Amino acid sequence: MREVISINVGQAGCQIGNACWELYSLEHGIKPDGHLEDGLSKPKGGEEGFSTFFHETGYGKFVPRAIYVDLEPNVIDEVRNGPYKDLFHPEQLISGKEDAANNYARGHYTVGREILGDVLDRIRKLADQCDGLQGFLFTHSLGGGTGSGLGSLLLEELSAEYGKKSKLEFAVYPAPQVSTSVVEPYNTVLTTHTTLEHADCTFMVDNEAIYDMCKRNLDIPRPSFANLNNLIAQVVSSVTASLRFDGSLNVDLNEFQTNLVPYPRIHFPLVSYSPVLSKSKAFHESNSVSEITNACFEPGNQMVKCDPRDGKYMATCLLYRGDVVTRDVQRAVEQVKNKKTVQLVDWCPTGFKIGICYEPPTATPNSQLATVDRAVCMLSNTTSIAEAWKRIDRKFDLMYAKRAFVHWYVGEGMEEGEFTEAREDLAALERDYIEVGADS
Amino acid sequence: MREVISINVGQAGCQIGNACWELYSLEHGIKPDGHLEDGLSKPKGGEEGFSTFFHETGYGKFVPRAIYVDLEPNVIDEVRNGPYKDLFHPEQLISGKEDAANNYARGHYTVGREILGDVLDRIRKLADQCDGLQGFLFTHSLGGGTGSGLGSLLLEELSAEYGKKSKLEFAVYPAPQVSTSVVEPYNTVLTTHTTLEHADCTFMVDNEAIYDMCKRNLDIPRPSFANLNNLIAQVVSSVTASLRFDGSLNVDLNEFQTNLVPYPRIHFPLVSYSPVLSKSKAFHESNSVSEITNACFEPGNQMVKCDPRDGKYMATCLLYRGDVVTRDVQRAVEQVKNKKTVQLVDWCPTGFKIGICYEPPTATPNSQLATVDRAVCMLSNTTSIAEAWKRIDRKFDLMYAKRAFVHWYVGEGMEEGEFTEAREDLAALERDYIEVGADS
Amino acid sequence: MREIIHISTGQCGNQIGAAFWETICGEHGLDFNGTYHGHDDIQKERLNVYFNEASSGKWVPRSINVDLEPGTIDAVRNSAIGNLFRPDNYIFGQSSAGNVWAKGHYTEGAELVDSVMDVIRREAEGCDSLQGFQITHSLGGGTGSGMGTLLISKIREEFPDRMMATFSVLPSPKTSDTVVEPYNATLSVHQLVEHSDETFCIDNEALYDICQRTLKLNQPSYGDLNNLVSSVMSGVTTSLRYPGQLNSDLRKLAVNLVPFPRLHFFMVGYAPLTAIGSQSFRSLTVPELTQQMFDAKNMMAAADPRNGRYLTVAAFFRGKVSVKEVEDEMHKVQSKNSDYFVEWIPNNVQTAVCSVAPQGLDMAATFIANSTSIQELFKRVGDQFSAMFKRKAFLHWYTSEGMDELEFSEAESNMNDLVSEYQQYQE
Repeated sequence: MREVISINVGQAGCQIGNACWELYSLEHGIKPDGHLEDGLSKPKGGEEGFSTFFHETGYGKFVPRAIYVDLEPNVIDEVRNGPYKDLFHPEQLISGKEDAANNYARGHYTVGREILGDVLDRIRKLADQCDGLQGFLFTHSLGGGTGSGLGSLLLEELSAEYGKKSKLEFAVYPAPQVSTSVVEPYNTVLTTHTTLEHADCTFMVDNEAIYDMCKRNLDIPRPSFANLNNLIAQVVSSVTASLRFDGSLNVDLNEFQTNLVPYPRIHFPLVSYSPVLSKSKAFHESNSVSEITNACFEPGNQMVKCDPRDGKYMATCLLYRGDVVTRDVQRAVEQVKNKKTVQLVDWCPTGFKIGICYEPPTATPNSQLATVDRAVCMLSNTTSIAEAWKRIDRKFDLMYAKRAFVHWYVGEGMEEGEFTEAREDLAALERDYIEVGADS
Repeated sequence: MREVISINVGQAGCQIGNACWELYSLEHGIKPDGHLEDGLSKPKGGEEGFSTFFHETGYGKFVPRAIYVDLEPNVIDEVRNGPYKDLFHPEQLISGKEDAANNYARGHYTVGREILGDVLDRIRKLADQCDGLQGFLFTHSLGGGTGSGLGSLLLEELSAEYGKKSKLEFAVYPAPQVSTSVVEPYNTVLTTHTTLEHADCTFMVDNEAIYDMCKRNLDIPRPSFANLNNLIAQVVSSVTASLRFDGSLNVDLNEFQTNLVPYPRIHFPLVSYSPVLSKSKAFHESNSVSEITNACFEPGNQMVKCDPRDGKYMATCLLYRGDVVTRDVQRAVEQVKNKKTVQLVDWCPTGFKIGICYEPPTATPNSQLATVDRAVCMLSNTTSIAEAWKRIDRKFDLMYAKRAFVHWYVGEGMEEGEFTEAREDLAALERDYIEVGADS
Repeated sequence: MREIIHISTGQCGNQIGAAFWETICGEHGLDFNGTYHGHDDIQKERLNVYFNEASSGKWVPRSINVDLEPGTIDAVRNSAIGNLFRPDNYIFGQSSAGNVWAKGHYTEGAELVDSVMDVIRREAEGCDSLQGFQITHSLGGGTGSGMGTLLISKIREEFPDRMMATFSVLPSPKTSDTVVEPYNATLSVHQLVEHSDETFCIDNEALYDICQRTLKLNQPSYGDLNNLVSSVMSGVTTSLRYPGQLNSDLRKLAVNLVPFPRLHFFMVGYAPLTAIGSQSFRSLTVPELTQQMFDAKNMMAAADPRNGRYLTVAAFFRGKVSVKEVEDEMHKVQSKNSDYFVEWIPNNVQTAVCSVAPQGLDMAATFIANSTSIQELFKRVGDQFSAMFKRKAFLHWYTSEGMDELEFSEAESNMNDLVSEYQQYQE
């Protein structure tokens, strides 16, 4: 109950991982090659953590404990020819050599599970290497079939092997406006059932919203995927805020599923990060936490193309970094309640989890986010993505009228029954989304 | 009860010997020609040992006490034209001049025993040269007929002359996947009976497993026989770990047959060496003894193409070099017992022989093995090679249906009765392998 | 136990032996005036196999060349390197064997062969480590088939512990230089099978095919073919005269490759088969040599390998080679070519490693194997007899000296027995 293992699947997941370990090296003072250069704190390991994500080598080196699994060797080569070679163990970089699809056509079938044995053996050896195990971090793209298929397969495998560890999945969802490839909705929904049956906490991120805030908040005319990776890297690394730094009231990973999820039911909270400003707008804004919370409530900063204020209230967590005052945040949340926001349920009935962290918020030099003395990361399991899955499901109905793909899907061994079961599972999930707020 | 005499038969055995004396010169500080250059320690002789393998010349020189017997003069010439000429006595290099087979066709028959008299006289003179005698070291290849035949003949001869000294045989077994020559299984099994009746402790080594670990652990695309010789040279020279260097709890050669072999029955323990890493992977691994033991339990590091975890438990010895902690190793072995490994027998019922050595582990500059602060050599008489002899015996049955060789074998003086007796001896050995674990 | 005495007989045998001599003197290095060129040590003790130290640091061959026509030695001593040959090595007479088997050794061929046997004896006590006997002759040629078998008979009589190596050239069943060429060939193999321990199948038409396929040779010349066969002959003993991982000897061939002394026919394959104009475009590696080895158009038997099956195959590799490449390729071929291997070895393989690289090349190998395709050639020759020789035309030339039909019937029974052995061991 000490270490967290992170696995990235797909090119997008690998880029996100690269960005996030670059940050981790940045705030914790590890040079882009490690050992050291030099150690900073007190507390960064020792005392623990680290080790929480970086293995503490006996020689004094710091080694990230991650497994790069992919069937496209280009990403592994790009990782290995850069400064990342000194951070990842050679045996942890599982480079694939078979390319027949990208990738869900064969990824979620017999083609992938003769390699999964080696992956499970390696992760078991890594778990035996460390003392204890707390949870897993997942970073895969639901657009790319590699991420969907391989990540889902690992999900059922590691839910079977332990079944007692927290499962955190940062899945990149396809843009609801347009899809880069047509098969992405299949790659998402044919694994949504496995996610429902084999996940504990899933985080939804949309590239369209990140691009929107880059165009608007960052004033960037041509946003890049690297900027998105860096932004979601801060989002991930602020969660994950009190687990590596001292705080007055630290937040535990189990606490999330104790308070946000009181049922064997919906466990898919939203995330939001704020303030979001450029280096040129830092000379005019010194706002308090109330406006930061208001920015979090904005649809554009929720990483979902929907209105979070049109939904119904659910238990939420507020995480604070830097210089914050409890009276100020209590006043802010009381004002938010006074403004008659999303309809409060009668089961909590009003629960605002407040997290305070001493460390100042940090920003990436590769990104245009200005360093701020206080930041808010808000987690809420709001039912406002229900219309998002409804739009995806309408797309599903219209492209399932002809079924458009069942030729290959049946030819490899599947049949329309699985698609119908996924359809009715999604319908049941939407109905539960409506009912959980309709009961109150 | 002080000196150990080593004899190498066959080209493979000669290469292994060359490598192992090169190492012995390396750690004990003898230059590739000897005298000295210079003496190191304190303890290396004096105080004793040495002399344990190197004769202590009155002039101050160090002379290995080995006998090179072979009927192919090319190996002897290769030894004599290199730096090995200053280490071996001219009369100890028995160069042969008769080539009619390679070599078991005539090696195990009247053709070899008119030269064995000179070999026995020379080894008797060498034994009279030194004070006392402890045991013998054998290095021969069961593939090459020279090794099989001549080594077996020496086995019965020196079991008859003394019958009270320990007999250690490092026999190179043919690869179970494919055989370099067809007659190698005969060269092995027609002497397996003599080995059973005239050996005390035999070590099994497979070239295929060494090549597998060179390709995987060493990341060597083209492994060489020299690398195999160096690896098994460290394996031999770490046995043979506390006999030449000081240790908190030294292990005696007789102790092996007192604890591992409690019967007049099976005395063929496996060996394994770990950690096995390259010079480029030494910047990421600082593991403890638990993972080293786990690597020892891996089938790939057992030098046998079988699963050692599928067998049944037998008394084992653990030898440790460098900086080790008894509490750590007790914790590691207790964890291994907790993981429900090979079924423990009720006769020991649980015996883990632990050996601690002060000297750090050593590696060959000619090999790509990185120097490590702690290493494990594990010896166990596990019954997991039973299916290996079963596969060899199935090969025997299929190529004995036509018998394929009995023309020459009978023409020189043998007959099918010897082959049938060897067949039933191997069957009885496999049955005993099953029964010794089936009794518990 | 390394020295080899090279016996030469027959019209084609003299040329093959001479070409082998130039290939040897070029591969180890020795000018014809007696100048040392070995580099440095291993090329000095190994030349005692073929040469003996004369006075003033001179090296001379130990080889008895015999032929009834004395015109070939004139094209040897005055031509390219044969000047080292001592004058006593020239044992020649007058004038020919008649290009037949009745006069080859039965009546007139047994006169000077006593002196040949005496000089073989004197070379025997002149030799210290006599190992094997190399003979090059023609199966259908009158001289080579004539006294070659009788020389084999004496060399068996006087050396019962020494094996014999034969490299007779088998005439093709479709080319007929003379009407009695297969007749002489079969009258020779009548005793060859009863007096030899191993032999190689050599066909000139296969050489022509490989020249027109890979070499693209425009001029049909026997010199290039002699060069190729001499390179193969040197390669089969580079393992013995140059140490490697596994040195191979002719007795090792008898033990491993030969299933029993009755069946000793082998087909020969060589690699690489490359010509000028393709040297700068290929990578010469072990796998490529392997696909050139099992290629159906590279052996010189010449028969069809993938319509039958192999009984045992061997590899004799030369040059700087790693142990892993050859064994990995052998796993590959045993995985993909498992159907044509016999199901009782079951791993048909014999490997040998040579240190020095071949002359004029980087990496090379020789192919020795046993298949069921030689019985097809045998039945072709038998059918040729059963067709042509039932008329008893021009057959009196042999019965005039005392030949009986019993010998021919016994030879037919022998070839039937060879076919049955080739079917035991089914195709």
